[PDB]
Amino acid sequence: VCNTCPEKWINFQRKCYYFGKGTKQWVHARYACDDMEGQLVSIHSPEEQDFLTKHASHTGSWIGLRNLDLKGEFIWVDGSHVDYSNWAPGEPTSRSQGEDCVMMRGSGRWNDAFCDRKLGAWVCDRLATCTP
Ligand SMILES: [Ca+2]
Repeated sequence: VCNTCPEKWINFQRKCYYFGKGTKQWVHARYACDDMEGQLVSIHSPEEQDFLTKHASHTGSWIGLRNLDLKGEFIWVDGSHVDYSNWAPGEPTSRSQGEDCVMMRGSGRWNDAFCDRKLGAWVCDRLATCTP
């Protein structure tokens, strides 16, 4: 039974989530999550997405999706590929033009963006720990 989360993190299913605040570009958020022993959030189901939207900032948040090698394939920071997606209409933009980072809007839907864009929120996740 794995639902144990650290103080300030919120459990959903087998993961823990931290809804961060404070102005950060994508890689800044990446390291903020890393320094908290987590990583920018990966999303693999509509149930997970719905949970995130419920707790997420109205003004948009960095998540852990990025065009890894700059060549057009978006990969989650945890290493996994996209199965579930929640792209906003028309996203991602059908051009390789250096908008390699993904944010989640107030609606929960995703759009690509310049990685140096400063957003006011960012979400981390980590595995919940378990009772023996
Ligand atoms: Ca776009």
